Amino acid sequence: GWEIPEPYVWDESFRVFYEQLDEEHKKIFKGIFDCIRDNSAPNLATLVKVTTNHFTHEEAMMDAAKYSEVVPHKKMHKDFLEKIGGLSAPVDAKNVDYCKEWLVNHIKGTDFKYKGKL
Ligand SMILES: [Cl-]
Ligand SMILES: [Cl-]
Repeated sequence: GWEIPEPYVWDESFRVFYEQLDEEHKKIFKGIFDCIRDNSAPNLATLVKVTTNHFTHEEAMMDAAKYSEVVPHKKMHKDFLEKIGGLSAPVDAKNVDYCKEWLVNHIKGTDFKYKGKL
């Protein structure tokens, strides 16, 4: 899989060139970064909030564009929200690692497929 940033921050290799989606990706990196350093019930819920908002938006753009790989992508999103929606603070190290991995892998292995398509 792709390199997990340490510190856990977005960098330009994750860019999709759709400004609001890129800004959304930057806030999910920051949401996980904050849960790592302050593994609190508010930060977990903020993470769930910013990830649900991003997924609704990215799906709206894929549907508007009639992007034909939207259906497996939506399933990826649904499963992730179900997993982080089911967590409670403090999130254990396995699940923090899962989240760090999932974001990196999701943007470069799946969100990258819509580059120039939305
Ligand atoms: Cl890379
Ligand atoms: Cl095209």
